[PDB]
Amino acid sequence: WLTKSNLPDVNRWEKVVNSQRVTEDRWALVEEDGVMYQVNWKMYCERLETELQKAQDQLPQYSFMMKAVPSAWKKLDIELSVLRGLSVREAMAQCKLSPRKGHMAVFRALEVAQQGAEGKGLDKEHLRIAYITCMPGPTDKQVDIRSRGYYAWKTKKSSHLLLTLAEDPEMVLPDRTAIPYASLMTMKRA
Amino acid sequence: LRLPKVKPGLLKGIYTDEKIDLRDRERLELVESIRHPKERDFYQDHTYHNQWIARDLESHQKIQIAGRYPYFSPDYEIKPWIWYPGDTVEVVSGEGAGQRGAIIAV
Amino acid sequence: PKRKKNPMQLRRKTYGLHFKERYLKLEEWYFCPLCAEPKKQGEWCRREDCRQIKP
Amino acid sequence: PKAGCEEITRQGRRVVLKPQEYFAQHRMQVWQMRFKEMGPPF
Amino acid sequence: YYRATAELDRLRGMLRGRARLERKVGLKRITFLMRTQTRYRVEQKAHWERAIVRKNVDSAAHEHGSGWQHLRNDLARQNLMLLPRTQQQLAQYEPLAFRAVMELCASRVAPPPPPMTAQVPEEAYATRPEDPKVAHPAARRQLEECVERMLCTGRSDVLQREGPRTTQAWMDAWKEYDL
Amino acid sequence: CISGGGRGDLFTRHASAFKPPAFGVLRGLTHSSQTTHPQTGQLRARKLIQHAMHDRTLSGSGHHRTAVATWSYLLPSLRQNVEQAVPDTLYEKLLTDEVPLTPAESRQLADAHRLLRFELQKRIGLLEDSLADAALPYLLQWPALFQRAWLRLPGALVPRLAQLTRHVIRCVEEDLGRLEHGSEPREDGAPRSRRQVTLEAAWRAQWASLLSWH
Amino acid sequence: YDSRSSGVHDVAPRDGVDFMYEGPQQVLPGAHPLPLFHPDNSVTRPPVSPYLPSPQRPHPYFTTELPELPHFQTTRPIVYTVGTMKQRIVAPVFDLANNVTHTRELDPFIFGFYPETEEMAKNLSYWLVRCQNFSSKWDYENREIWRKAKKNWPNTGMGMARVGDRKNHAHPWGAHSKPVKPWNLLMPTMDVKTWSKSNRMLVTLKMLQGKLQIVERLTLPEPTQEAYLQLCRTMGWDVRHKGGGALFMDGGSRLTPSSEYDRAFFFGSFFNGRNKLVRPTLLCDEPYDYNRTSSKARTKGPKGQKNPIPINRFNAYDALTHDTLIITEGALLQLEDEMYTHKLAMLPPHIRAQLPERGFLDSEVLGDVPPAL
Amino acid sequence: SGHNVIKMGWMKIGGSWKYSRSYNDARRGFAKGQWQERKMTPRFMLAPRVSAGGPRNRYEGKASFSRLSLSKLLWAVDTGRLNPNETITLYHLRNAKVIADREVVWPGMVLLAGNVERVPYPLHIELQNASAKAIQLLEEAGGSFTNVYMSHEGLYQELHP
RNA sequence: UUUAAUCAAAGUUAUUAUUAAAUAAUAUUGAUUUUGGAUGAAUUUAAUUUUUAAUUAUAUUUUUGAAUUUUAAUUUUAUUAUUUUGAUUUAAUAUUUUUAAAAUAUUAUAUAUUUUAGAUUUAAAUUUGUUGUUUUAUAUUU
RNA sequence: AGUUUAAUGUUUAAAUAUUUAACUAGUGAUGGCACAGUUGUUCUAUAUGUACCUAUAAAAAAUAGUAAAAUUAUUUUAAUUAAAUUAAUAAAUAAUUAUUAAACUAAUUUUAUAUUAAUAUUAUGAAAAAUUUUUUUUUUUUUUAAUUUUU
RNA sequence: UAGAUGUUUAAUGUUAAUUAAUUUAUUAUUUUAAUAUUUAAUAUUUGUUUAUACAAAAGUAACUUUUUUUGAAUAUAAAGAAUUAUUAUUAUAAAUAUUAUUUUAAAAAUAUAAAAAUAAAUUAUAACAAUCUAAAUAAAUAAUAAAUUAAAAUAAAAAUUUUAAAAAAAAUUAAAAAAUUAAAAUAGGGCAAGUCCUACUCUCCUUU
RNA sequence: AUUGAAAUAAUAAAAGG
Repeated sequence: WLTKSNLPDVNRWEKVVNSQRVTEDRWALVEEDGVMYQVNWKMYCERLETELQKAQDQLPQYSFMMKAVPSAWKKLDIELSVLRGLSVREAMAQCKLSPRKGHMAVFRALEVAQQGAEGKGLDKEHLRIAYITCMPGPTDKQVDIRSRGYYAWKTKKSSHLLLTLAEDPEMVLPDRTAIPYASLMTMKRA
Repeated sequence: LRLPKVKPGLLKGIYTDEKIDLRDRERLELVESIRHPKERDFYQDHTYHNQWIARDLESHQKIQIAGRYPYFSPDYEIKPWIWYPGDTVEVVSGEGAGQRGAIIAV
Repeated sequence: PKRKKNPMQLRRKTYGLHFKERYLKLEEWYFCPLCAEPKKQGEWCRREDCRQIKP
Repeated sequence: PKAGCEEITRQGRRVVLKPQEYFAQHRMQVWQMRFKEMGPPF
Repeated sequence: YYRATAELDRLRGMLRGRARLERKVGLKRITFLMRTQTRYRVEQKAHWERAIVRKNVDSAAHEHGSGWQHLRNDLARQNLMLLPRTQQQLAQYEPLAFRAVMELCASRVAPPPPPMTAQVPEEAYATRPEDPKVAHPAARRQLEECVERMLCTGRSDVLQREGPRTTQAWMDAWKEYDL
Repeated sequence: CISGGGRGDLFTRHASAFKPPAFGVLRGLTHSSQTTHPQTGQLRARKLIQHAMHDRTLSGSGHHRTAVATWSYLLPSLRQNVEQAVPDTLYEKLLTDEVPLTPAESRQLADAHRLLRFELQKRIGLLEDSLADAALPYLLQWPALFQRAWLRLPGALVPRLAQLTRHVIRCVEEDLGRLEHGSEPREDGAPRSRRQVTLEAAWRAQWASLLSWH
Repeated sequence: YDSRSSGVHDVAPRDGVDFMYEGPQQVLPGAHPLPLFHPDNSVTRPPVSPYLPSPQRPHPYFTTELPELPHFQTTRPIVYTVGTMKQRIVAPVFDLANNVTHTRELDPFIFGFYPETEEMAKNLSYWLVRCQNFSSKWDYENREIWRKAKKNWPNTGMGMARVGDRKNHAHPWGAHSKPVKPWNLLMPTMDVKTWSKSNRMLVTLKMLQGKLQIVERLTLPEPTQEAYLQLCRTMGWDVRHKGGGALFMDGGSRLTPSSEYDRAFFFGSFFNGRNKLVRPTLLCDEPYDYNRTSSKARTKGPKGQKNPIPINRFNAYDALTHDTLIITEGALLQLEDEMYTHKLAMLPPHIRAQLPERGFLDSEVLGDVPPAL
Repeated sequence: SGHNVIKMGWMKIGGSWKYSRSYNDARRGFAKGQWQERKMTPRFMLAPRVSAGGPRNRYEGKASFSRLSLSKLLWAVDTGRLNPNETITLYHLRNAKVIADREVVWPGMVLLAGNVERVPYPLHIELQNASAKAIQLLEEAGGSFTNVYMSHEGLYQELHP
């Protein structure tokens, strides 16, 4: 098969009428009141390419998949189940304190996927994580020279990090401004 | 040929609004720092085998490079050359089948 | 090993506390009233103020 | 052979028609002197 | 051979974490389950489910001082002809009808007499003369037997009983088509 | 999404979404008998199957789903349909000149004719609801659509397009009759009615422009 | 089976092509109470015949001299045999101007041999195997793989399988021990008995169906392809690639028979459609095979007859993939000549002894008759 | 499309092979040939062979004619293949297709009169060594017979004149 | 804010190709750049044996201990082979693949079909005094 | 600080490593050159000849003729299940199961009964004494169903 | 329900004579070569501090513009155990350069290593001390039919017992031990034949 | 009749305890 040669124009549809290779219009069996009437298959797809693309863009989210995060996925998942449900104000805050690389991976992605949403017209405050998944990614392979002439192949696994920041207005947050008491003996010196 | 084909992100299902590939060159400082300082990777500057040997390409690599530059075949031109600047020619098939316009360059 | 582990058995590892007390825990934090960044109580900045008084 | 590989890239031997056997091998000389088959067919 | 792996691959949806995932290990399971349903259905399901019923009609007989040990022998003595699943339907939905039975088998009522054999009528022997006009003596009685049994069944208003109102005239419905 | 568009969407899965015979059939297999005779089509052995299939569109059982039912979406959506399936080059030669375009462009005029009869038949039930809270800025393009599709503007759709088009017409003149004696829409933030003069004048202008057309 | 219990037909009609059932008073397209895979009426595959084939009239042709156009006789006198039709077969020959010049008897031996399927099968079964590229059916063997000769590992101490010199069909580089090379295959033999007899029962079926038509001449007035395609429009030979096409046995005119074609027609006979052109004979050469015992072990090509039937003869695959048969009257004479000495030796003695009386055995060599055309 | 498992019958492909041991022997062409019978010695080892050549050793020169029935001849002269006017020889028989050419090997033929008692028309035949009663039959009918016994090249120089 | 804890993964991914294999009787001093280099022996592969030469039968016969059949028409065409039709026809056809989707039964332990119970040798081969031998299989696709 | 041995190591820093254990005092020797597999060296160990002396390399067939192991196709339409055995001048059949075919009569209910031929198939293994429990391996779904009493 | 007394596949299936809904009956348990698990929350990695000589063969992943000679031509860095690994590859010349890689805040077994007693350096010592965490990063290995289990008692089969049966009541998790489970019908005596062995008088085809 | 022998100390394969 070759779309450049086995299908010259996808808007057409070649037939054989009276042993003549004729190429009529391509249609689709779209729906009606209870009948099925054929409409232009290039027009039927200009809607979906737009009515869907114009459906999503007016959905208060920011879908953002970062491919090839350099870490195994089985270890990356366990440290994304913590962030599931956390608000972005308290996910960038709890990724910046944990030690694991998987959190440094998310934070850098949760920043690029945070400023990108600003140019998309979403507030920085009421942003709240909605979906954050982990798919296995492409792998590398080091040779692992071992003893007695044996060897193996250390595979350096990577992963993908698909993330979507929903927006909820009524997202009220727990107080994190509260200075401890022992630190409020800042009265001394001031 | 059976079901409609729309933007590859809408009916496929994984709809992202901004895909980021980290294996690019621009994002090098973003990945080369994410990994630990304890993850040492040797051969940063020199390779092990001799790389100034001449080697072929991957199978899939030629397949891409043969379709881009097909005229490298012997006598790719059209055996008589009948198309010249200023000719009065109309298209026949493909995109916009049937428009008329004079050649300006060949 | 003596056999392979079915999935309901690799999840069995995640029931006990030694797994949840190593991965699935969130730290209490707060903004240093001066250093302006999140912090845990006890560990302090390097700034001569964030270090003389101990927010 | 899959499509093309070092086992088919190169060229081992090639094989041609097999010669037959003697047409009447199975009437071995050792019987043509011991016995004589008699009677009508069947 | 033929593992029936086409059919038994749709079933792999309703299995647990391993048989649902891997096609091989799912077949050895779903073909082990399906081979034991059909093994339990044709072999052991009867003798078990057939005793949860002889326990329900029995337990419903103890509430009347009798039991299956006695009820079983006297549902047959009276020719009642009730499947042992039917007696459980009555004991649970029509509790009175069951009780009504349990009173019958305990009653001293004569069970119906065994069905009779074939009796030769007297008229079979009664020597027939050389008379061609009149019918045989045995048919004039056997036919009467058939038309009485024909009218006793149902309450068919035979055209609001437009057919011969009495029997000796119904046997003469052959003269109705003579001129 | 199985069944495609329950109410809103145009897309569906009919006679071109096949039946895949080689896979572990996901759900609704209440009984194991459902391998040789799944007997879907039965309504109860179908709601079990149809629900757990390709997500009954919900974005994720709490994720944000789209607001398609409102006149603020359907009608500026229908703007882009005819503004694409009929580019202005067809609109100019139709609106200005009465001369025949060509057979080709007459097909592109009829190719989109029965493309309005689709997005209407799908999203008509939605149009009537948000008609209540529909706004005049959006109640004013409902006649301005069927022009670029070249249709004279004035159950089956015809019964319901009439009553709706009659329903909107009054609500437009009401508002236009509500404008001549217009109360104070904002005594604050814009107590001076600027941009409201020309924009609502051109409305009254462009409203009666289509009337002779329609 | 009976899986896929739903999702086949969308529950709605199409726009303007679906019709519900009115009732049993009207008739649908295609309906017929007989199982027909190629359903044809007298408009799509119109038989070129006087009558229409029927169970009443044994064949769609004249069985008696119609007196409004001259009557020609066959060249050789006709004797009826086992499979013959036992009735006259008078077939109106045509002219290149799409006319009916004269009517002519047809020899019952060739054109009236009632067909049988258990023999036209042997014609088709022979073709479907003879018409077959053998040299393409070439696969490698175990001993053409070019691998090491030694066992690729000591069979015992290694945690592997007991295998040596892995070049076998289990592996993605090996090949079948007994693979399919060309010379292993079969070119079946086919004698003159079962070739003629099969073929003569195919030009009869082509009559009983009514797709037979004798033509005076098949010459084009000029060697172009226009004169060919124009000759088919006037004479009515649907020869488009999809519609059923003609089969052209060619033998020149009645007075000028010629076993080879006409350079005018031959050159115009080439057109990418459902047209064929075959040699004007049904008999074929006697089958021989020299390499019968793999003696010449350098040979390529199937076992069996080394004298195969050439593709341009009349077979049973193009006897049916081309519906109309178009014989020329020159071709007729050659059929009656070459089959003559064949039908005579296929008679009982008591009947073969009456032929010298009925003018069957007038020997052009003993001068007892002027030489035949 | 089945496997003739011996002592078990036709079996499906993909079926059970547990009981096809001796079948995997027959396919490999490996022949035991009932050789476990060491105890009972066959007629093979105990059969004195006469005739260092053999019982019917067809050494070169052995005059073994191919039998031609006489009734096959008298059936081809009234069928009409043979013209009884002429001296019927081996050339006609081959050309009249009375007898095939695979029958004729040196020395040519032999005329045998079995289940034939009379020959009505006179007949003159050239064959190699007809039998006694075959001769007497032809001689009794007015016709005659001769014994044209000849070397090989005599047969060829005659059958292909 | 409460979640008692648990419980699920079904059925789709771009953008680029014309290569292999057999077949064809019309070439040929070794495939991978400029010898010696003193003007000379470097650069030598020759010899009557089934050999890059490749054989139309079933008889007879050597010890029947396995062996096996003769010009076909004599310079006539079974010949060692490719080309200004992607050479021709047949047969075969692939990654870089990089792609990826959802809260029903339990909650004091016996295994799927949701009335809650009941029901359980993993297969194949192997073992014909061991059916129950003591081998094999992680799974997926080819 | 060069010489015949013992623990650790146990895919080990090594496809033999570190320490333990048994004697000889370079005016005669680290390779120059040299040897080669139906055989070299040979201080004669059937030790060693490039990380398995079955040396390595190449090409090949007799090589499980060997309790070898595999041998791709559901829904079917005929049966049996341990039986056989004589080395060797003129005595009716080996037996099994299998494939393919064949014929009803002195010979009873108006019962019942798988006999014959052709071909395919011969290895499933007892030693003493005594002597002249039972029918199950295999089920189309709904019902139906006769073998239970303690010391 | 349903042909029948049960082991040699059903097909014009988008007519390999078709062109818009084929929704194609299709998959070999194991010997194949690719991927994916499980061992794996893992083993091993972890770089804050030492004492400097020259040749050759050895490589050439390799660059060079910058001073080779007063010779014309030529050439001036780099390894080998698979490695950037247990390592002064040392034929030679040598003697005061701080001349530039080693994480960790716990506990046991082990492993190295260590004050006191039944004239020498020794003991044994399985005794203090001393070194060897964890978490973070990185990640391999052999192994894998699966279980619905698996505590514990207790009888049942040419049998050796994997199961099954009665009777019980057996909870997660991490860690550490190895009691049980996953690595040969064998060791020792007493006999008899056989191969190995020697020896020739008589045996066979040796060739030299 | 047609090679004849040797605890041939060790191996192998058997039985027997």
